[PDB]
Amino acid sequence: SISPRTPPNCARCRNHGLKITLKGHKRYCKFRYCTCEKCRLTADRQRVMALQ
Ligand SMILES: [Zn+2]
Ligand SMILES: [Zn+2]
Repeated sequence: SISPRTPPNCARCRNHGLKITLKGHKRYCKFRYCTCEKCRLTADRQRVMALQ
């Protein structure tokens, strides 16, 4: 693996106040597909389209 530094807990569900540890989760994230502006802002934090 080239990413041994995984993020703690799932961020999709913390947006609402969830903490599952993201261990074998994602599909288990009640927010796995949420769309609120805190779940989109999250996926946005990881993706990078412009640098400053
Ligand atoms: Zn989650
Ligand atoms: Zn959300």
